[PDB]
Amino acid sequence: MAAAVRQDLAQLMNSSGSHKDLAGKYRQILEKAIQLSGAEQLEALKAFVEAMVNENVSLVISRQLLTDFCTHLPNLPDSTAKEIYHFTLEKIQPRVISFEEQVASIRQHLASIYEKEEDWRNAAQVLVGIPLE
Repeated sequence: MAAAVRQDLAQLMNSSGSHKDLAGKYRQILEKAIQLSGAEQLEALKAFVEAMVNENVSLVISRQLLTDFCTHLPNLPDSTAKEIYHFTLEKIQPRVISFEEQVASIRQHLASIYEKEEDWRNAAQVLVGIPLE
């Protein structure tokens, strides 16, 4: 069902309702993305992340749901968590000045999946990228 995710996210990109009307609808598609299974889940989340970083989707919507997105990936296995995390860190890279609270929390969960699987190199290199000071 990875064809009604790009459909529903597209129409809400330009609406005429308040933040409660739109942020409530967008988080309902996060349900449609996470509930998928196999290799069909893997592309529906990529549709969700590109819509948030989009310039046609407001900044009040982008910092609200990428917070909820970052805590829905500790649920999934280490094969899908690491796949989707690296997708979220190079679509937020074009505008890394805006979502630094997301870039901080996303890169921390990524370094834990690395170290777990005997990766003592790339876990560190991701924490270097976190713009602390």
